[PDB]
Amino acid sequence: MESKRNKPGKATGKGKPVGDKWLDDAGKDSGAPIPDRIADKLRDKEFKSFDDFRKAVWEEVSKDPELSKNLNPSNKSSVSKGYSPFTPKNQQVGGRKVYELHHDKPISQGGEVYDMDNIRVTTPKRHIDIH
Amino acid sequence: LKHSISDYTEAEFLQLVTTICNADTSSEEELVKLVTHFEEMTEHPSGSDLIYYPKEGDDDSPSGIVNTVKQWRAANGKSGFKQ
Repeated sequence: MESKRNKPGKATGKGKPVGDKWLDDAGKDSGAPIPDRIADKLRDKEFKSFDDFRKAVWEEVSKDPELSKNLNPSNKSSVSKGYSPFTPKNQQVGGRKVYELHHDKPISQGGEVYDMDNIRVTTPKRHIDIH
Repeated sequence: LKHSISDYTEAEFLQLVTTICNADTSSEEELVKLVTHFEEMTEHPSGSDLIYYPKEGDDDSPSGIVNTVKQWRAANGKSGFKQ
């Protein structure tokens, strides 16, 4: 019985409508929400760990014309492999150079691991500035 | 060989940039490592933006990126590629 984020579960939640500035929103407030489009594609699927869910989110973004049209060729190559895309330099911190997925209500405080309404996308700088 | 940009021939540096652009790695960690290495080698102010967030009208193909790095280092009094 260790690390809750590594136990399997099914993805749930509605996500929210987003536009062309979805990733720009990741550097503001509490970060950007999981897009409703992505939530429809992942809902009900079972994931072995949060990291596997993370990989599925980026792979779906790489196949979504609206959500990806905002990534250049090189970033598109990265998300196509399930990797998180790089943020602009001004939003990186140390070795943290890619967009991050975090839980709004922490898992250690009862937040659900695979509830997409409990997940936000943030840049490294924003996640740091928040805490 | 990978200590400074003067250790790289221009063809070798293009191979590095091409690998990054195509995300030709076996893990995200490997890609981040290469990007960090690219930043350290070029010493350019834009850092990884040269690869992922090009300026209006910049050639962001691997060859375009090498050219931007080449010109910038020359114009800023830095050593260039080997040979």
